[PDB]
Amino acid sequence: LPRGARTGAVKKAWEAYGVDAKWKETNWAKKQLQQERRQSLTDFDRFKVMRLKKQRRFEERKALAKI
Amino acid sequence: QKWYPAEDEAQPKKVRKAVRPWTPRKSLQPGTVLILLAGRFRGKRVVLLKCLDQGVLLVTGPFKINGVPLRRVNARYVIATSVKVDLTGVDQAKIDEVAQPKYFTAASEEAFFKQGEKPQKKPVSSTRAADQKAIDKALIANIKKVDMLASYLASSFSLRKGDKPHLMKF
Amino acid sequence: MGRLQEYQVIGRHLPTEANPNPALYRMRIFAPNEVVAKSRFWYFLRGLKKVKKATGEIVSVNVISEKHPLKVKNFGIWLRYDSRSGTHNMYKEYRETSRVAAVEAMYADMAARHRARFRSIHILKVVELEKTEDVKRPYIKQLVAKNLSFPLPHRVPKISTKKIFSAKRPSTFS
Amino acid sequence: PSEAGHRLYVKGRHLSYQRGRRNTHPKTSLIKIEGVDDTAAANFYLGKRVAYVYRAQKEVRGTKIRVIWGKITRPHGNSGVVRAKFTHPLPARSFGASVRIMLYPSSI
Amino acid sequence: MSSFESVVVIDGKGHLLGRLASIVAKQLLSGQKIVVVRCEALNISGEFFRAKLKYHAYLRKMTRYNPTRGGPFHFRAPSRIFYKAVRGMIPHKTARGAAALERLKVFEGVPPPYDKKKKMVVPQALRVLRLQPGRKYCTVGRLSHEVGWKYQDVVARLEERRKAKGAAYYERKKLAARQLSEAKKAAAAKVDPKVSEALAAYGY
RNA sequence: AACGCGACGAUAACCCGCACGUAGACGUAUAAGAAUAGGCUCCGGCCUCGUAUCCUAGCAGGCGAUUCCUCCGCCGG
Repeated sequence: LPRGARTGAVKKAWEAYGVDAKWKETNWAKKQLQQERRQSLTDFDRFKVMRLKKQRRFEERKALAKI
Repeated sequence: QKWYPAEDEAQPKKVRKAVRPWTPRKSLQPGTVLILLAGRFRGKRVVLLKCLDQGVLLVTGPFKINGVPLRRVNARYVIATSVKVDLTGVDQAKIDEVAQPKYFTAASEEAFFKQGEKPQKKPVSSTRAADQKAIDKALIANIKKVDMLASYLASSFSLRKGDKPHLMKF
Repeated sequence: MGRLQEYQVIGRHLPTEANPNPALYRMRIFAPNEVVAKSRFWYFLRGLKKVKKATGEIVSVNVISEKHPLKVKNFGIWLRYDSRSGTHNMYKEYRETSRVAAVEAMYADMAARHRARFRSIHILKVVELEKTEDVKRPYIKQLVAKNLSFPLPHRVPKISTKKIFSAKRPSTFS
Repeated sequence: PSEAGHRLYVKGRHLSYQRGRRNTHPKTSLIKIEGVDDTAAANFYLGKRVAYVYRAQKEVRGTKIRVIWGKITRPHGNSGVVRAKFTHPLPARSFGASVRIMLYPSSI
Repeated sequence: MSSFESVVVIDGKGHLLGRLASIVAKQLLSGQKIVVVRCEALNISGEFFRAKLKYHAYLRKMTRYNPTRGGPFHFRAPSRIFYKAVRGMIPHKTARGAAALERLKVFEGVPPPYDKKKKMVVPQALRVLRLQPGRKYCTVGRLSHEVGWKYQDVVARLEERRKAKGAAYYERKKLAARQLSEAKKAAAAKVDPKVSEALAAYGY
């Protein structure tokens, strides 16, 4: 990136390097995506979360007793 | 009337306050799952059948899922949720019949001798029991179609650690 | 002072039958709003010339905006400030994107470093160093230098002031 | 067994009355709701029913629990404290006591 | 974020004396139970001789007739130095103030019922988040030892034994995290992937 | 310390009559240490962030199944 590059040069560098793609792969955006899915959970959706975590942990408890 | 007015009790001024209908909130659509906040059915997850006049809502459980019968509740005493169960197949004519306000509103030896005694709890009417069954039979069939909706309506809402209602969405 | 603006104030003496069509003076004034820009115009003008508010009128007031408030310019401000001894000249330099940001940083600098108030500072000339190698202060030349790149050691996290207690100890590496 | 709670209220504490330095007005009471930090979060709790439950050492209605009911009227400060009005002003000894904020009346 | 807890225990290590005291005193008057742990590891800003000057000026103030009654009782322990700072921020002459001081508990070191609990920290009084890097600071434990505290070696020996028990606990905690990750990967093969697809979308 | 604390020795089980059942619980769940011009770790990697992690469905939580070896509690050793 040159110093003092205007909006045209920075836009062409963003598209060439594809920094929208590598931002999505960053651990910070995965954290930001997960926490956005927190707040979108409705009351019914939070109940299915409780039910499926119960179903998931039944296997994880079983495997831990095996280990 | 019959009596000439015996005292200086004056008739009131003509009051210009006209009764205009109550517009409910946009969330209060028929089929919306509600959360009861007060009463003996506090914390129960019910469904809304029809929005009635002056801020009250007609509500059923259904009775075979959680245990709340055909009841009226106040709109302000209810949290409305985003989940809506299909009303297809539910008799609208029976809903209009139970929406009538009289459906829920309504000296001797025996009179003296039950004084001070707790009156026995009245067993349920056969008309109300049959009216419940004619409504919930299509509701429950629609409820069974969507996964985990029946267990969701059987369960009770509760607040846990860190649950902030000013950010939670229903 | 706050969101300062820069105003062009045109004023003149009131016209007279003996002296029609007067001299029509002009000054550039850094003021928060219009009513102090007019007040600071008549303050300076009565200091230089005989013309005063009762015998004069304001011809025009127009705000002036930056040509390019999105480019970074090095600014040199010559100022004259009054202390308990007398009047002294300074040439200070600051790095901003606008002329009102130049004098905003000037008043904060002179107040912090020399305890100077607004009524003691006289903004003599504000110039934009159009070409580099005319920067003559060591702190600004330090920022102008080639392929400049610095880290940010000991960045304190922004923890909310109403979160009184926290479980994990904070880190200062971000 | 359910092994669940029955909490349909939001916890809060009774901080003090409304006051300057040397002038206190007990008709209005300052409440710190658990979780609210701003005026924007406090705005959700305006016009909500507020209860202060306590004990008696004498059964009056078959129970030893007496309740004073009120409502949250307006926010207070920048830190999320609300100020509430009760039918009878809260004692003074309850500075720091638990206060229940109900979720009704509701506009959700 | 404005949480309400039964008893909150604060690790005093790396904490400024007065800035922790003003937070604790505001919490105590709000109705929160406070337990302060490792008061000898608290920090005071400035240099050490300034703190040594200030306590010797405090040690200069005594009542004439008899120091048993009415005299300023000079406490040489780190916990009571912190207790003096909190008490000055409390209207202790009133009944509300004394009830708030009853909600406070201060200890030198980490006693056995409180080394099993989770010690929280106050970011508004931490030295590394508040003090400028070049500036000097002192420790209350070395202030108290050079003014009359006689239990510094006792506390240091008791803290050494707590680290050894803590180090063995962390190895077991490390092993339990091993077995949980091994079980989670193994149970994921038989975990009905319609469930895991829905949980991933929901955030979990 | 006469309104600070500890160890120890010996005590008060009967029978007759009668007076009453929270300076603030509501999931009152969560132990590394240490550094903060560094640290943690499956040795792959990870760290602004507790916006986390466990628990949370059932007449204030019934009865009987289908079905499951998971979690909780009491006694011992």
